[PDB]
Amino acid sequence: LFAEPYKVTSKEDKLSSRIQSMLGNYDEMKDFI
Amino acid sequence: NNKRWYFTREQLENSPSRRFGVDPDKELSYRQQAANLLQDMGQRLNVSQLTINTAIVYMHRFYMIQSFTQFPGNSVAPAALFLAAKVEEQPKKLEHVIKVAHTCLHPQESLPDTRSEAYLQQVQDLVILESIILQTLGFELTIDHPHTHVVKCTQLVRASKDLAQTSYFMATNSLHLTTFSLQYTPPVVACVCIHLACKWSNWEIPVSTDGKHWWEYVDATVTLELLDELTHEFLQILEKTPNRLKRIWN
Amino acid sequence: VECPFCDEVSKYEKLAKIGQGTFGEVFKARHRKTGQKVALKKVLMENEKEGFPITALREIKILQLLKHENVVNLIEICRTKGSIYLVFDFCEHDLAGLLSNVLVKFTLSEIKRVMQMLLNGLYYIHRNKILHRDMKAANVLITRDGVLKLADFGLARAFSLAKNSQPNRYTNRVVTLWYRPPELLLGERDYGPPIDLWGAGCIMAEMWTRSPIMQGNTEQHQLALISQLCGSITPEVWPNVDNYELYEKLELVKGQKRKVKDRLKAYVRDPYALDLIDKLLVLDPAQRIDSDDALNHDFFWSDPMPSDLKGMLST
Ligand SMILES: Nc1ncnc2c1ncn2[C@@H]1O[C@H](COP(=O)(O)O)[C@@H](O)[C@H]1O
Repeated sequence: LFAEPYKVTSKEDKLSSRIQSMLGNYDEMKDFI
Repeated sequence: NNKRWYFTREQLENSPSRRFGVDPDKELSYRQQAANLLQDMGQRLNVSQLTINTAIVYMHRFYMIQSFTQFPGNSVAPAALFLAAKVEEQPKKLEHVIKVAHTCLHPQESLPDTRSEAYLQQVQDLVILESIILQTLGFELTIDHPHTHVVKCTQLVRASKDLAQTSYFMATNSLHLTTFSLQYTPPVVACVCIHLACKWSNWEIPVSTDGKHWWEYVDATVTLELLDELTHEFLQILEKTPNRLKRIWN
Repeated sequence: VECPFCDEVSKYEKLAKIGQGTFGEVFKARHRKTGQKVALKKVLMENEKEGFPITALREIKILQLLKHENVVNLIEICRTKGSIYLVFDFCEHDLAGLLSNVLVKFTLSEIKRVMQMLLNGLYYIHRNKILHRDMKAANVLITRDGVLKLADFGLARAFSLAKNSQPNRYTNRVVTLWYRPPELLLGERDYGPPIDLWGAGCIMAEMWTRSPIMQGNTEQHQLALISQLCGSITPEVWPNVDNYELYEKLELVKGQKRKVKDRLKAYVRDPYALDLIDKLLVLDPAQRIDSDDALNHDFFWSDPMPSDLKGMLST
């Protein structure tokens, strides 16, 4: 029913950019979540 | 009744604590500390996240009626957790909680005598406060959390542990650092947490094979504006928090 | 001290103590402004050891969940200025009191209606993953208008079917002795809805016998009375009953045949009635009829059809 989520191209978004700063880098903090 | 424990920004601004001259940001801070304390105690008492979550919601709701002036967050949190533990069928002995509360609030002093006066007094102060919480909440103890909806959804859209665990993580964070539990229904908050985890993690959920966006399988009111609007509000609330070592740490 | 969502019980006027209770426990009352008849149940706090009774929190959580025509209705929760009361919609009668009253007469058609409401009520609670765990005539209420209601959820808990790898370990010593199913007397902790329906069977028989059919004095005497009525407890009729630690450690009569129908025949007579009872009082909980099947059993769909109770309750 649902295709599998896919890694989007590096976001040029203003939201994705802001989030990367408000929470830190995902690939770095990922292993702690 | 349905819209009883949900408030507008006006109602949140005009809180009981505001009535006694507490900065909006200072009240937000008080809540964040109570949650942090609830989370700490919870992990020590060894209760599930669900138990903590509930206690946190009890707390958020408690302070839409009572003031931080009249009720310290450090007195209420233990009582709230004590109550939540019973409600969620993970009851912890009254002694156990008061001790653990001391371990968190006073890592210094010797665990007071269990036969002394100042202690027996704490046992009553907590039991009393539990009773006040119950009355303040109108004995409405059954809480619905975003986590339930987050899981059911990430299951549906075949998310990786990577993404699923991050969404779940964001859910817990929303209870800690924001008052979304007082503003938006759990299903909506779940969508915000997923949408956020996706942006952060760079995953994108396709449209289903029935031409319906993933959030439509969680809540029929959610739109992409709302997801952007609430994600914005979320990030905004985070920006205002003092040390964001609170996010990634506990 | 603001408290908008918990009203003072003063709003009701107390009229009487109901059921020769224990103390100032349950009162019949009326709203001072609307005249609404209610029943106030004071939350007992003799066991003040561990704060507000967790066992009471349980009851309230469940009462607030269960909203159905044949389940007692929790209106609200009131305080004093401390004590706490659970406020219910008043119910004039209770099945125990009715069957104790010699002047009360139940027609076959009316007994059908009673059992039908009772079973429809059980279907609802089990559907919402709840176990009553204290079935008995005393806990079956009926209103003046003839609507049956299940009551006393102070013993009830929620139940899950998960996780298919580890069984649930619930409180074993539950349900009044006289209404307790065999599986519980044998020491079962992984049980479910079937325990409530065994109770329903005991109650259905009471509708005719007018008294609890199996009044034991000890857990094992109860098991003995069950054997005398339902037949001996053997793996042949209850597969994998050997696994109960107590199956061997309990002196169990070995020769007993099944006498359920033969014994109640004198009281009941109607074949369909005897049959449904025979299916409710089944030793093997896995082979015991459930709520849904019971409600579609011929008993409820053969003459005389079930009828309302209003008329029969004025006497
Ligand atoms: N409407 C009522 N009238 C009289 N007694 C009631 C009523 N509802 C509940 N009770 C009694 O209150 C106790 C708790 O009932 P429950 O709320 O079902 O746990 C039991 O002893 C019931 O028989």
